[PDB]
Amino acid sequence: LTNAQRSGLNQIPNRRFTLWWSPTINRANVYVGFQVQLDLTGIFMHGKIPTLKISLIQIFRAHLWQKIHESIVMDLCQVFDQELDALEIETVQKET
Amino acid sequence: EEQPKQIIVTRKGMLDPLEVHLLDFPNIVIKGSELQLPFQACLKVEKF
Amino acid sequence: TEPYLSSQNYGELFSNQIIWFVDDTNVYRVTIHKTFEGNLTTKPINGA
Amino acid sequence: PTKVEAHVRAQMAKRQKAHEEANAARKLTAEQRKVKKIKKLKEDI
Amino acid sequence: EDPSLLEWDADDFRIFCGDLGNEVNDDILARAFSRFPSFLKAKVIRDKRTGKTKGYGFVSFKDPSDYVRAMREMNGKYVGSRPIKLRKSMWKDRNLDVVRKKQKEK
Amino acid sequence: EEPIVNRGLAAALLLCQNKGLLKEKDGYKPDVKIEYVDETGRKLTPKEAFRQLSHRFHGKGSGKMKTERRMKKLDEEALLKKMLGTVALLQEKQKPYIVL
RNA sequence: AGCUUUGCGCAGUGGCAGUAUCGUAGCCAAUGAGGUUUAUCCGAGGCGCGAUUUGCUAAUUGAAAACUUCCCAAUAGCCGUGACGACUAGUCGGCAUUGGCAAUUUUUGACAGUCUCGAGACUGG
Repeated sequence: LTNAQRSGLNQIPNRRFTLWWSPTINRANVYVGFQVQLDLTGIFMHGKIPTLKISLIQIFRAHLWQKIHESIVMDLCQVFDQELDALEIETVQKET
Repeated sequence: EEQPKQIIVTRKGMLDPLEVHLLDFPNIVIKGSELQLPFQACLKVEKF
Repeated sequence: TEPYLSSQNYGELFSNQIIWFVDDTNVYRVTIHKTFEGNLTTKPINGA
Repeated sequence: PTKVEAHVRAQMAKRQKAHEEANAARKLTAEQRKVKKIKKLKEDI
Repeated sequence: EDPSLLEWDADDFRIFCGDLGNEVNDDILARAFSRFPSFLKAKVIRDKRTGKTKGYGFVSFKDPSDYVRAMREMNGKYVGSRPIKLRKSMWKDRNLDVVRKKQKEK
Repeated sequence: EEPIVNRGLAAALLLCQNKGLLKEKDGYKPDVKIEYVDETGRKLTPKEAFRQLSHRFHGKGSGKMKTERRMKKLDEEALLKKMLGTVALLQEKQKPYIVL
């Protein structure tokens, strides 16, 4: 592989390091906020940490934030349909 | 239909290569054995 | 790591799930044959 | 086990039969041997 | 059984081009393959209710001698804005996968 | 070694265990089961439960070929688990070492 | 006419395939490559550089692995009751749906095992 590809293959462990220490590096005490919310994701990124931006985008790729919220909403309404009458509920309504 | 889903190795130094060579079949279970079975007795019978 | 096949877990060998035993001990075997004057040979023989 | 290599037995019979077909044509049938033995023996006097 | 596959066939061979740019290529593909083998029919699969291109397209050639040179020359060739990828057409319809299922058990 | 004894159940339990086949609130226990199933009733793997969720999310399911592989995989499980030794015995009795 | 030798080509069985198989356009090479054995003898490629098509199928991740979907509404036995109707408060037929249908005469199981030469016997401790 090319010298640039060898460079990127050696920056891979910096990616897993940055993603590992993300909750204490990507806080607001560490980098004073120019809080940029990640796109289609509820993560704010204090400070331009582009390695962390790539890792957190690759985690939350393909609209995983909305899919997590949708799955939690639909599973909770599954719970509320399982327990409809014994809480005195007429119906549930998955809001638009 | 005739492939197993559980494979038991008598000698303990084979389940770790069996993990590698059977990643095309993740449906199968590769466990070791505490009971060893004398299949060298199969060698001792004249036919085999 | 799966529970190794003990003498209290071997009863699971005979349910509907098809199980194999792989005994690889006898794969590589030799015979060690002497003539007295000269030297000593070791013939690798076939295994199973 | 007899069924699958029975199929492949018919197919290797087809394969050996095709080898014998390619030897069956291009064979110097009965008299092409005769004309080639003649052009071997009859020189250009 | 879609009633549109019957506009190319005259026992002619179809090349399958995919990875095509969905913003264009409606007749660009015809324009590019037109020099080869005299007026022909080359479609692009643009799905309905959307007007969006699904990628792939089918160019039907008159000869399988013409086909080999066309395929070898225009493989990855810049067409509209994406390099086309070329394979042979499936057309796995009913009258051939019935034969395939009958060839399975034999 | 245990027979299912006629006039007896407990030997079948000793068989299957051997084979390993085993505000003023209301005031109550809400037994929440959170379960993912497909239309056939099968308990669904979380990877493919997320796959069903994401197919319904994106509105675009699988292609034809991956559905062929997936459906043929499910009836491979169905044909496997609904069950050549007798054929081996009949081939051996026709002549003992059927070498492949 | 038959047998047969050598070289080449085709196909087939089998075997081998990173101390294997090649390319070489760079150089050298029978006007001699390369030689510790036998050297007034042997005789073929050598050094470097550079490589290791095609079809089919499986499996994985991925939302999507490339050949022209989900959801809602409705339709697809008996005992009672309500009307309609028929026949003399009673009886009968069809229709309809607002409770029920595991406790001896039926539809929620006296069944299961054993033995003897289509027929019987034993047990359920």
